Amino acid sequence: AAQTNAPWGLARISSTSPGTSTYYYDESAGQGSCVYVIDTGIEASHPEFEGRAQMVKTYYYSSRDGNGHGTHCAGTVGSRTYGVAKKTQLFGVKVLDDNGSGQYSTIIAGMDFVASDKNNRNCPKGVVASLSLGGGYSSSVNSAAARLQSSGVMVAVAAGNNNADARNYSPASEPSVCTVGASDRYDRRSSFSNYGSVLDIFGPGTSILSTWIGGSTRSISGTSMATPHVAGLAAYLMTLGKTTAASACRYIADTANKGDLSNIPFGTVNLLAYNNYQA
Repeated sequence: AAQTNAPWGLARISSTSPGTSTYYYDESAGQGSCVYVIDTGIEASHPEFEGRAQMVKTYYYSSRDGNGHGTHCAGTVGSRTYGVAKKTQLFGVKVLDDNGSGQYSTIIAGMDFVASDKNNRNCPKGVVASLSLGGGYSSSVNSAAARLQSSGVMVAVAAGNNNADARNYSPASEPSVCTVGASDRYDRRSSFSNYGSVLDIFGPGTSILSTWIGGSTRSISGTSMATPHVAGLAAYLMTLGKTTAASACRYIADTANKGDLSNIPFGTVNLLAYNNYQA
């Protein structure tokens, strides 16, 4: 398939070069795979989701995304126009309130919920998790990301929007999950994007156009906008049968666009997420 006039982030994961605006992908599009979005919630009634999105857990008075952050990220994973895996199943886990904040224990409880709830869902192509959140370092927020990875779910986490080493931030500093940086349309590291030897891949994170609450759309920047690119890509890659949850982050970094990004600090990986699709 080929989506014309797609967002630049989608075309860039199907392009060996920047400056294009066409997204190419196998027509499978993550049919049979599942991606949990552990954020502020997903507006499941958005027409862009085509009834493929639904809220499975909340830790507050409502599972409604009164923020819009989780709705944007879910639209980048698998919506029809702004999504990578346009046929996946989207599950919402609201661990952050409508201000985008939440207690570490609420986040830890959400990661444990996904490692069990995947046995309540039908995902014959595997389970993906996108954690577009983060705070300071915590060995207990790290160990729970590793538990979610060990259960059988690919865990993709934002590197952080601090312009620093992601070693002082969780769960970005967990070595078994997949730490994702951000880039812009000119193949440069986002001025806010974190770096370090813990990063495993870079995704489109600057000026990302996706769904928004109220049935609307908007463009926002952040490493939390490049994680759903990799989370959706893996669901796409697992549906084709190229890789598994445990080896997705190693496969994505093996088929990536090597050495194309500028302003990558020394010792940080220069790899851009690439779907390797040949039409």
